[PDB]
Amino acid sequence: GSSGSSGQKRAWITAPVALREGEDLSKKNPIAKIHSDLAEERGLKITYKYTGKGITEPPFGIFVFNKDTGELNVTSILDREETPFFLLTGYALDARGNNVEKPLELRIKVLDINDNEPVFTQD
Repeated sequence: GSSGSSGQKRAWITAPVALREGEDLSKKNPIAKIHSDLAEERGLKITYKYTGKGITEPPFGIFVFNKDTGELNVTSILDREETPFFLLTGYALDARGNNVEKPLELRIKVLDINDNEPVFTQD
């Protein structure tokens, strides 16, 4: 929908992923993807992991990620009833496996079927 049109700066910045439950979200994907620039700059294979509801905690079989491609795709239909919210964290470990750059607080909210979110601006 909107990555980041207006902000303070373009660096290690993330946006609140907003998806509507119901159908299979097998289109928007990838819906998220984080990585260190030093990777493409230098040419190292950075590792990415995700911890939270859907991966480390049930209901299992919700979110899947791979360090080979470095992407996040949903393999299950979201639901406000079962999971009203989804908390996940992104880690950028180096070839060695150390936390060189603090992780990210990726938050994924679940909008109802009739998502009627209000309209406003951020200054």
